[PDB]
Amino acid sequence: VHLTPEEKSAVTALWGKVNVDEVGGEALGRLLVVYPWTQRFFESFGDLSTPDAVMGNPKVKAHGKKVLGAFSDGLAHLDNLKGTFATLSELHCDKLHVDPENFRLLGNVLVCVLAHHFGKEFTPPVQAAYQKVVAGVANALAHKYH
Amino acid sequence: VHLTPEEKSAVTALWGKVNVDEVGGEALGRLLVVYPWTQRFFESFGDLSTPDAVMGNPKVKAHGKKVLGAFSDGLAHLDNLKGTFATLSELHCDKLHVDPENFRLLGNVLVCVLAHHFGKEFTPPVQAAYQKVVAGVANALAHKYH
Amino acid sequence: VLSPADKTNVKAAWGKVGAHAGEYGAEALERMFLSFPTTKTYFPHFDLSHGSAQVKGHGKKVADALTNAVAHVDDMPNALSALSDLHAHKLRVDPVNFKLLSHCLLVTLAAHLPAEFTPAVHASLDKFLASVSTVLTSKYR
Amino acid sequence: VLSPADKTNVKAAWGKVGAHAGEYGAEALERMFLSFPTTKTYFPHFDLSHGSAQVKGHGKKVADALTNAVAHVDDMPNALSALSDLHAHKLRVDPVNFKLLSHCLLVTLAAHLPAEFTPAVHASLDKFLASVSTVLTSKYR
Ligand code: HEM
Ligand code: HEM
Ligand code: HEM
Ligand code: HEM
Repeated sequence: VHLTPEEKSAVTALWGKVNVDEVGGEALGRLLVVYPWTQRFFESFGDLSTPDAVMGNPKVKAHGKKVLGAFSDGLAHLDNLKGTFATLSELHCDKLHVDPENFRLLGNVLVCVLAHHFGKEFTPPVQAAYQKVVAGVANALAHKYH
Repeated sequence: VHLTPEEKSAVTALWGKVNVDEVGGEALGRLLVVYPWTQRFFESFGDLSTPDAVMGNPKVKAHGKKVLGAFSDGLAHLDNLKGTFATLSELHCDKLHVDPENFRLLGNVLVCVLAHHFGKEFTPPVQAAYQKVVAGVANALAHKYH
Repeated sequence: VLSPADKTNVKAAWGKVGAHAGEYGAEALERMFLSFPTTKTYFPHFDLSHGSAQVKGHGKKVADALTNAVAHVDDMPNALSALSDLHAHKLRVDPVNFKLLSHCLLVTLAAHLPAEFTPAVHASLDKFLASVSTVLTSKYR
Repeated sequence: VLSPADKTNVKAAWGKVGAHAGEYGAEALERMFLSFPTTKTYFPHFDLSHGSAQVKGHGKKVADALTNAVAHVDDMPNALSALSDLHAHKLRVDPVNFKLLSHCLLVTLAAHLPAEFTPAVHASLDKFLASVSTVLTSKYR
């Protein structure tokens, strides 16, 4: 997408401070807590039927990891998401069947989780820049949808 | 945007058939009926204060032909809706102060109006095509916004 | 919050449907899958080919649930409790989709009703598919 | 609906909030202006530099309204009915932008309440701002 110099720079800098596997776990799980119909893709994973259960469910937290890790990598191709994400887009349409509304729901719980993590370091300007990033990644996920 | 040429024909085909005028008054009107908070922009137009009143209001009708004329316009030029609409984009930010979300609403009302007017000629496929165009054209009008 | 007017409008309209309500309800799905292709992510079991039994069948079921809402218009919550459970607990369709199919259904009325789709009819039908939508999504969280 | 453990949740995160209500009102709005610029269409009469006193002032007034709907959780209808006729009849803010300002107040709360912002609380406050948004847009048509 396009962000300024100064936009890009402020993404990159927080993210250096992020433990990708803890934040991944957290955002996954609060997805599934605050928007419980997200739960539909996940009922391999075992016991979802409380907020404590969810948050301390292993399969949750691995899956979080693995989605965040991909997002991580992504932040390093922020001139080229849609090519970055093309083949995941794919996947997630034709074999996973994930309605791309969940992408956006994850991106706004990600934002809420940065803020809780960072407190007053997650300024309004820096909010703004990750909103731009989170929207880019949704829409690049969603790009191959048919 | 992205048509298919079997979608670019079914759009060009039908829109040679459109009264601008007529369809344009009808689209605007219904906007204002269905979603009355839209009438926040039009308070200089006259009494809006129930259905026959909005549909037969000559200032509705007039403006309704203005916008569908410009919509017209942009059909000639498909595959660069942003560089068509960027002036008018600017305008409805900095001068008019119109929420872009009103672009989407009229798009949907337009579809409504085509279906009512054309009957069983506005098939599913044609719809689909017209959906991509109006989404296109909303998005092109919102481009300028800051 | 449905006026008396609105009721009327809506009884009327869906009256005028009749017995094509199943046919209609197919063609709204059709319209939805072609125009808003995301919505197909909730039906990877179906064959969504033009003319699909499966869609025709589903579409009947939708229709009938709407005919039941019109019967009922003063106590929709009731009447549509099980399919609110269903969609909450079970199908777990994202609430943005509800919009999508309600516009498709408008679209299909418009196409079939050249007389009875007047402005005022349009507005009550939109408010009424909104309040259907709100009931079906009430127990999600 | 809010359960009654939602209510607990909201009453004892907002009582947290206490006497910063305003300032946090204020930051929410800034957040929304910067992150979603189309909302600024409804403020073209404000100075929207940051720390204006118009923003200030409006943030207070947004947070005392929310303060009044947490006092009256069980009948926020009747509690909000002033400002629902205002936003229906006057202000006419398209309903989408109520999710954008709900977003940014959840972000603000999360930013300032690191102990009380659990999952379970997230969830309840998300719910609570969705309901205040529906009771604000209630009289719109
Ligand atoms: C930032 C947004 C996301 C990113 C980058 C992402 C990325 C990925 C990656 C890298 C995989 C593994 C793919 C290999 O299996 O190939 C995957 C699988 C998965 N994702 Fe996504 N994903 C995202 C959001 C979602 C969301 C929001 C849901 C649903 C709520 C979702 C549901 C799944 C499922 C069910 C699979 C299969 C898991 C295996 O089968 O265990 N993903 N995702
Ligand atoms: C299809 C999308 C649209 C197109 C192409 C479009 C086009 C235009 C054009 C050509 C004009 C005259 C412009 C002075 O002439 O330089 C205009 C103005 C006007 N439009 Fe838009 N318009 C769009 C949709 C909308 C919507 C949905 C709203 C709000 C509901 C809107 C509200 C305005 C208003 C308030 C003006 C000024 C009216 C006279 O000046 O009071 N437009 N538009
Ligand atoms: C007016 C709005 C809606 C009405 C009235 C309604 C009604 C129904 C009925 C009556 C069923 C059958 C429940 C017998 O199975 O019980 C159903 C099933 C289902 N619904 Fe909904 N529905 C609505 C919207 C939606 C939307 C928007 C989606 C997705 C885009 C969705 C996806 C489905 C799925 C996936 C099924 C299962 C289909 C089986 O597999 O056959 N529904 N709905
Ligand atoms: C949580 C939801 C919201 C709450 C509780 C609420 C609250 C309020 C209150 C208390 C007032 C002052 C009314 C004392 O004048 O009469 C007002 C006015 C104002 N509201 Fe809402 N508000 C909400 C959301 C929105 C949203 C989303 C926007 C637009 C993006 C908006 C735009 C406005 C504007 C333009 C005014 C007039 C302000 C100047 O003129 O003062 N509001 N709001």
